[PDB]
This record gives sequence, structure tokens and C-alpha cells, in this order.
Amino acid sequence: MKEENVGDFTLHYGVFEEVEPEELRNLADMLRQRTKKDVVFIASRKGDKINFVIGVSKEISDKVNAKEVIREVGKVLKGGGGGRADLAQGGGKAPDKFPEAVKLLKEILSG
Repeated sequence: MKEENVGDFTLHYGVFEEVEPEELRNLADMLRQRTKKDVVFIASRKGDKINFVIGVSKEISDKVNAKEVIREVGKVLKGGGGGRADLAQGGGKAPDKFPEAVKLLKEILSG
């Protein structure tokens, strides 16, 4: 996975093959504990399905609401999502659309 600063945030993102959803969630959780400005968008492709997670540093939960953002990237990935402002997760039907979801998230983070 990659790291890129976007606006006042640090975005960590990547899509993995064959990672279990609960493992993916735990990884995202760990990665957003790093700093106070982390946004983590990671996904796991299992064949023609994709599971994805958004985790943010707790300090920026109001700024980047994972509840809202998960649904926005979820739409691109032909899926849904839900959770809390600091950590949310979903499943979708369009694994090949991850790059497009990442582009959207960067646009969201920049405003």
C-alpha cells in the first residue's frame, strides 16, 4: 500500500488479495493509530467481490467522517458500508473500481 498527503491529512491506501474482512478491519484500526491526521482506506479483493474499510485518527473524526465517506467510496465499488465516525466498513461487487474509489476519496479529502 501507498502513502500520500492530501490537504491536512496523510492518506494510506491499498488493495490486498484474499485478506479476511475482520483482519482488514484490524489492520486499518492499527494504521490510524499512527499519527493524529491519518486516513486509511484499504480493501481486500476476493475474486469478484471486494471488502473495504475506512479508518481515521480519532482526532480528525469530525473532519473526516468515516460514516459518510464509507458510503461514498462504497457507491463506486458497487457496495455499501456503515460504522462509526472513526472506523467504518463495507462490501461491494466491483473490485476493479478501487483506483476510481481512491481518486474520489482524495477529492473528498481535498474538498
